[PDB]
Amino acid sequence: AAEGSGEQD
Amino acid sequence: QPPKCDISGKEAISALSRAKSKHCRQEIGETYCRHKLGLLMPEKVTRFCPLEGKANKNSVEYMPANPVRIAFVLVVHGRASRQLQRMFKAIYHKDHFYYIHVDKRSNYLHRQVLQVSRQYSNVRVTPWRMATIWGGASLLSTYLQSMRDLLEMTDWPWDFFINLSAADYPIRTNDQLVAFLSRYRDMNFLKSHGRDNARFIRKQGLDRLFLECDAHMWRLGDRRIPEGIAVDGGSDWFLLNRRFVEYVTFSTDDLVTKMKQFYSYTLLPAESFFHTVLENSPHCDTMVDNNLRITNWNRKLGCKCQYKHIVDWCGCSPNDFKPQDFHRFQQTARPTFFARKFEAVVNQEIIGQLDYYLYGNYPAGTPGLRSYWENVYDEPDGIHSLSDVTLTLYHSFARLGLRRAETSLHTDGENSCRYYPMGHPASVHLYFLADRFQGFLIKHHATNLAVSKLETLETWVMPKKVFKIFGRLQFSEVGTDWDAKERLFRNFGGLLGPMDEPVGMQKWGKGPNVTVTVIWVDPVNVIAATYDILIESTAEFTHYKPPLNLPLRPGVWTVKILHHWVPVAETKFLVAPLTFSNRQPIKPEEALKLHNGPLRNAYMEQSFQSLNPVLSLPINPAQVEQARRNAASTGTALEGWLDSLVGGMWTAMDICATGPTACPVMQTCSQTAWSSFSPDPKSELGAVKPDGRLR
Ligand code: NA
Repeated sequence: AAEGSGEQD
Repeated sequence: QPPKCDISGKEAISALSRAKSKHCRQEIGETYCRHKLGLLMPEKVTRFCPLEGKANKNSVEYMPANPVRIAFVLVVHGRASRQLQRMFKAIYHKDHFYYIHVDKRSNYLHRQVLQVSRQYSNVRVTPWRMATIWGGASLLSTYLQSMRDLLEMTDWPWDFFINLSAADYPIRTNDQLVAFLSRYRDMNFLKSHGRDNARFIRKQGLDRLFLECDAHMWRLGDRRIPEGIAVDGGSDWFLLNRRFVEYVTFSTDDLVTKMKQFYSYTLLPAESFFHTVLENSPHCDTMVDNNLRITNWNRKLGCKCQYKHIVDWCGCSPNDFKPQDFHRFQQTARPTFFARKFEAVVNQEIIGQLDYYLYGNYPAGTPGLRSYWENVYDEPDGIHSLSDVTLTLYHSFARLGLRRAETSLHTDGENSCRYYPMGHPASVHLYFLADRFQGFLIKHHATNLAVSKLETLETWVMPKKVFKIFGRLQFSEVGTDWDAKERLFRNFGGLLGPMDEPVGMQKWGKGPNVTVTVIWVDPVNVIAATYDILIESTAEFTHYKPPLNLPLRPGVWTVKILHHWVPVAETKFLVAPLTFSNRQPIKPEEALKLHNGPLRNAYMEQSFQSLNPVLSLPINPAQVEQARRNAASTGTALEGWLDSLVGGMWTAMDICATGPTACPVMQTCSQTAWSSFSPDPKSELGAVKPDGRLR
């Protein structure tokens, strides 16, 4: 599973 | 006062426009102008790693001779003290260390944590407390300050640093964890994003300047990625050994210095700061691309840009595990020792399965194993931390309980179960049984009028079932604070006042596409809104918030669902009239303007009077008049109107006494099965056992 909690704008 | 430089950036102007405090306005301008002149952010950084790229250096049934001692840093917030106590019981060992940081805004939880730190010598709490908002830069400040404190505690010789929230749980025993880390005590465990790196920088906003102030992350403009280093990132849940924590804390080399400055103005800094420092430091050859966690990512449900009011950015959150996910805790592909997220108010069954599978069943006869209690108001925090809605209704529940006490005793003489309410509620709990909401538990004081003595009591109130019905519809509900990720209302009881904006939710089963009609009806049969909705062939939940002019007419509202005029199902919800204004008894001029329906005679510009005869919903001119008379009432008249509505939608299931009582049919709370005073051994923390464990 991918990591990172940020989505743009 | 004016700024030190001309401010023309669209983003910065937007932040200055939205910032409330003078202090925050100046800090925005100062940061912007410092960055304008180019002496806020570093542009080049030295790399100390001899490797041209990355490392990724890739059984636990043995007994180590020199077992590692772990420092657990728990960063917690919220109300779930009992679930936190349960997890703390599962990970506790007398040879480890536990340093607990409680969000500045979670005072109830902090009081409970202080009782733990006093019982055990290897448990301490941080004296400093920050408001750690999602994505806020204060989270890295929290971790870095805790590392400095932990390194100075001479009496705590720890070898690893592990961070955990109140939503984590171990998926392997402490013995296996110690055996694994003892074998790899020179490694650092960090998980990277595992996708394209350029896109990772853009989605995270690393090329954007953020500033934390007034519990908000303001976006101020663009910035360059520093040159000469490799930027990486991923999960902000890791395990770091003492050697590397020492380097981050005390090193003054070019890399650590310029990264601490860079990441002071960074969104989600803990998700890339430690990755980036390790990769470009002398310790780069120690990284393992695995954080020993399972994170229940479900981005089709968890990426809804749900923090737009806290940060100037969008974000995602992991989901909560359900019982069907238990098999995922048994994989042997890679080593894993913790998982997130778990939430007892969402699903406790999976927590029970995991805990009994690791440490065995509790003995037969143990009470409370399928129950959950969560405190949602504690007296030391003050009635001003409640709203006028919750305060109004918690008072009503207490009176509903006292009325049950009086009517439960049958005698012709004096009634020794007659009470008079005193003061405000002492505490309120949510009560769940086998993952099914049971209602509220209200602790309150009252005078027993027969003996003229004060007593303390707890009342259990439960909401009456209202959803009435081969279609696809499974359930319908009205509430507020809809959680799109977990598909539930976080306002569990459905407590609503005249100024609330209700939301209609529907739950569907598999089946072909259909279209349905929704009807909102106010307490005097006035139709408030009507709309159709396509129920996709794959849809599982639908919801919508109609735009209704306020105030809402108080009373029992009705929501109806039809299919081409064929009735399907219906539900009801209570808009309660308020007895308090600013925590003070409401005055006639206030009750009048609040309880007499919306300003404009109707709720929307469009009218639906043509549908009253079709739906057999006539408007009795007597109710309208009585509703007008009810709108001007105060004091007793208003208290009788409210308690009438509450009694029609809520049931006082039982009431107990916490101490001595004169009512001969009242149970002692500690002897019941539902009271928050009844035994709950699964979350109780006792003496340390000979094996060093609590569980
Ligand atoms: Na202590």
